[PDB]
Amino acid sequence: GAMAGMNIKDRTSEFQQSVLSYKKRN
Amino acid sequence: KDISLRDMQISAILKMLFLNKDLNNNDNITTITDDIFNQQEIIWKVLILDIKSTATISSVLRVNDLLKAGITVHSLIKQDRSPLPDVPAIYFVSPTKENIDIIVNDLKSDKYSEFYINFTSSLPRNLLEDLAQQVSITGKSDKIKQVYDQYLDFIVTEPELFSLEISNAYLTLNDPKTTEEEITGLCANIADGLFNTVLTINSIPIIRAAKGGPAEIIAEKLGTKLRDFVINTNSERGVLIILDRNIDFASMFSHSWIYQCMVFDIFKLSRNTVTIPLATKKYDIEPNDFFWMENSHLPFPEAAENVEAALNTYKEEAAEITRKTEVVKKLPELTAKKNTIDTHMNIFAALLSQLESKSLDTFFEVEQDPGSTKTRSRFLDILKDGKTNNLEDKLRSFIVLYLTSTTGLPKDFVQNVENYFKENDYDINALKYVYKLREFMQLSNMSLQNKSLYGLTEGKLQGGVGSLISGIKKLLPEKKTIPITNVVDAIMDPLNSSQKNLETTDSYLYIDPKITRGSHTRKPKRQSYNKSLVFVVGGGNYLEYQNLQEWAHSQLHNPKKVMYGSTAITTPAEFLNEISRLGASNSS
Repeated sequence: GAMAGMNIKDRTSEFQQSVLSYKKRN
Repeated sequence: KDISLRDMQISAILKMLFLNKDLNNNDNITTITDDIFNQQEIIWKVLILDIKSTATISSVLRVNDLLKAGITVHSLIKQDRSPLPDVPAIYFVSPTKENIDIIVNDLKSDKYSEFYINFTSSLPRNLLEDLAQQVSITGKSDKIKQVYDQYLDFIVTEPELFSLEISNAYLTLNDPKTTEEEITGLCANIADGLFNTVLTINSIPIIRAAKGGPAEIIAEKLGTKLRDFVINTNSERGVLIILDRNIDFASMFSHSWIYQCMVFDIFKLSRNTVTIPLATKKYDIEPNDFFWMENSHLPFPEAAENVEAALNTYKEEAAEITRKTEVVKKLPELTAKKNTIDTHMNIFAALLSQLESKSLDTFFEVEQDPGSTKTRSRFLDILKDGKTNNLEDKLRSFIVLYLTSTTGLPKDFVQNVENYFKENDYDINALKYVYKLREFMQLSNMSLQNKSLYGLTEGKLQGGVGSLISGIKKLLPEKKTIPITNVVDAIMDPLNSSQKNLETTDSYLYIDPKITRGSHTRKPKRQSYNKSLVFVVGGGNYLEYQNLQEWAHSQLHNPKKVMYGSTAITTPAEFLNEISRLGASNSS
């Protein structure tokens, strides 16, 4: 896109923040 | 110093092998110097690929490149892989339930000290949550250092040739059987492939596509994808031309004299791996093949010549070094250089063998005239000197003629020639469907305006011939533009284009992802463009690729970069099947 791709490519935080919600529930 | 599409993918791939390093910071180099590699001091890592992703890497990188990047070992996700608890791991795998599960299993198993999950295309929330939930109940979520959607879902064959590896698309898309759902799904994937390419380019192009068929659907699909991408960011330029393979079938069968095409044609050349004839020797045209990147776009003769000029300057180069002076050899540079030469050296040789053993220079002429009996005769004339290693080419040169004809083509040929096959018994299930495609080849050829402009081998070192290079060198016709080159030309360089080509492409769906709805329309506007991405939905060829590059590499006064690609780079032979399958199916 315009060096904004680096943004769309990294999903680590999104991931971790999910791992987290799944921990709080289970 | 201009970067090719392949260089861009190799760079993205390399950046990933460095734990997506340099990301979130500064640096504009392209292929890391060693003194800098020593600046961060890198450590060995395991690299896990999967069937599809290995096909993507092995196309642009050699094993030596991997080590040089810090990759010790590489293995498929599905193999039984022996543990390396203290070594890092970079997974570059497809976004699949199957793979994710295995990452979770390896994560638990403690197969590696860390995990760098990198997805080939893009992981869906659907599966992100999945992988997350599983990992959550592990006391090891901490070991997954990063998960990235890499958007590298395509193969880059030559410097500017790419494929979505979606075989048999023309069939799937035109088979009456095919669901109205299968089609939408297919288009959706192609739309993604493109998107994957576009993001690699790091340029949001203007989409231009022929209306009416698949190309449009895909265009509007990709339009919407790119539109959201621009939005979910904040709240010259490039062009992407999406065409339907219907624009020019003649080229899917044609014969050519340029080195690549022949190799691609006569020696099923796939994944930088020529296959010369059950007998089968295999030569690898490794990217950056000193000779190849110099004589690919060249006609057989020059190429054959340039080879013997190199084997000649090699014998010299090596003589000056002969004064001073997987196996560590005395002089790698020299051995490696001679060996690339040894490759082409007999590709040309084995090529001639193939040329003569089936008199190929004939079909090439039968197709350079499409007109009066002058050519009409030369054809039956050629199928009169019967053989067998012609059978396929026969049908092809015929189809070319039947399609480019520019005038009926006597009910005679269709009968007489049709006979020559049904009697020699070589299923002509194809010539059923082919005859329909004629009305298309005729409409766009009328709608456009073509502009123009072994020891025996070590033998031909004269700068002339061997009694066979003479005929081919004289038979060098008008490398006139092809239908695709015209459409690209008019779009990339409006001001210097024929009125016909401008008017024809003028009817092409125009869409800009940076704007919202457009206006009442997306009223097509002409602009010049430096770079363009050209995608044919339903089939790609070296013939069209070759054309497009020669056209681009001859543009003085505003040079152009043209990246070509299709759902799959089909072979005259393979495409010849797809067609006949439709003639078979389009009756029962």
